[PDB]
Amino acid sequence: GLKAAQKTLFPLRSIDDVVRLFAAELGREEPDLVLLSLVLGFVEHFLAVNRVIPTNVPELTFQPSPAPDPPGGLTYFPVADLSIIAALYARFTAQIRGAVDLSLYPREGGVSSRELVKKVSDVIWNSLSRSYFKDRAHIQSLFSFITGTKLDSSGVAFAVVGACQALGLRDVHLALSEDHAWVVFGPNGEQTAEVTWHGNEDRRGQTVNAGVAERSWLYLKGSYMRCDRKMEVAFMVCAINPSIDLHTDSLELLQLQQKLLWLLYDLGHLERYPMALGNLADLEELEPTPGRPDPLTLYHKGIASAKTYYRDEHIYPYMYLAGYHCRNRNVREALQAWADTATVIQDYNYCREDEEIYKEFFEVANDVIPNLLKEAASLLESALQDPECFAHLLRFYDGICKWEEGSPTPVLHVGWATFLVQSLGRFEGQVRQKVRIVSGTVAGTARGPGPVLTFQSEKMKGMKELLVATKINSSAIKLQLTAQ
Ligand SMILES: CCN(C(=O)c1cc(F)ccc1Oc1nncnc1N1CCC2(C1)CN([C@H](CCCN(C)CCOC)C(C)C)C2)C(C)C
Ligand code: NA
Repeated sequence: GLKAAQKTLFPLRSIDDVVRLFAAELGREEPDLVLLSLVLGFVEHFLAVNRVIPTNVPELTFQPSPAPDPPGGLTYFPVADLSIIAALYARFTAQIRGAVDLSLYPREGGVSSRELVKKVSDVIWNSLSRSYFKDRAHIQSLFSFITGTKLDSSGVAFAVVGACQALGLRDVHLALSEDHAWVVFGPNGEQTAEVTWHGNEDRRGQTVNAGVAERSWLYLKGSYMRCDRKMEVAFMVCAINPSIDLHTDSLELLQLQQKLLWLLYDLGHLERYPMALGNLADLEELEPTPGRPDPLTLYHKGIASAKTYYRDEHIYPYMYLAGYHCRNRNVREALQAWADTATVIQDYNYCREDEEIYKEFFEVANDVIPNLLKEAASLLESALQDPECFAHLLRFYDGICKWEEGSPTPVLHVGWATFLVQSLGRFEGQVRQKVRIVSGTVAGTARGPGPVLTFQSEKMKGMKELLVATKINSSAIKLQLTAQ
């Protein structure tokens, strides 16, 4: 049951028609997330999941339009009928409102009870069909939910907040960290309740307090994102996955996203959203929008956003930057940024379901850095002659030992140790000996009338003068890395 203001915006014959729809909804008081998420789901289906166009199907129709050179020729965008999307929309509303009874739960001064929210979660929980033995992609949107009843972990949380909007509940909102989503609610908006899975132990109906308390990356020591309705649109925008298969991405779904991120950027709703500022910078690198800022400019906004709004406890802000440096073959600035990545992670404790960030750290230490160094060593006969890199490298390994400290699980093992020695070896003994490790002479500075380094970790302190030697001790370091 949409408004006539919404209905006249259709049909969506192009990306610009979608971008237009999204702009109009942002200007309204409560943006219709259900509508918007369906539109993203619809278009993505044809643009990525099932590109083949049917024969004897009057319901659907496509719009020809020139494609850019070198490719040239035309491209056929799926025209969103109002008749199609109106039906889908009304099924969801009828499903949710048919499933629940709002007049039972007396929201005394608009107070949605924890009782009430657990029901809405359970309505989404009982109707879904989970892809267990396969990792299905493109199962994020309410299109996927209404059509196939398949949703990824994060999409379940989003689906609840959709239903909460479908029942007029303004106070229920999507919470998320860098790799997990739940719901945030209350009068002052400080309740937490799990509404999904992660990878595992099924725990819905609980607060996220124990997660915060144990200093795990998945919950960010409390410094996670609380979304207003406008930020929830930026999430569904970010959830667009253009990949047809492993190595190919759809150009239309790129442009669609890249355009839609800029719109939000202008309206100001990427201000408290670091990961979105990185994704737009990643897109700018691939295809730079004409008359717009640079990736670096956009990456540094995401860093400051995390520093100001999120207590400088986010990790990906720095990794976004180092990757750009890495793909540009600027070896000094990349390690520097990976050392800054270590600065944040040192003050965590590695718990079991912080799986995703380990994988990223592992790849830097054991694939990307040695790749860059193998390039650098071949390029030499320089960043290897430049002693500033080795100070950054040691501080990157420093934070991972410190990360590991205070955990129930070990981080480092023999597999890691090989590449440390390989990377250590890439710098000459003349270069590495110049670095000075000190405790500190005097604290502070005052207004009156070689390069320094400092380890926080026990392990790097344990091998202080082993790292600085003339000839490398490959056997001894491997052992001293691992400990109880
Ligand atoms: C990406 C899907 N997604 C989640 O995985 C997710 C789901 C949740 F529940 C919570 C958070 C979540 O993470 C993100 N939340 N908001 C925005 N983006 C998220 N992504 C997570 C992975 C991501 C962004 C990309 N990662 C970076 C790599 C970028 C590499 N690029 C593409 C290369 C460019 O080369 C030209 C970092 C490793 C640096 C961070 C959300 C959007 C539904
Ligand atoms: Na630690």
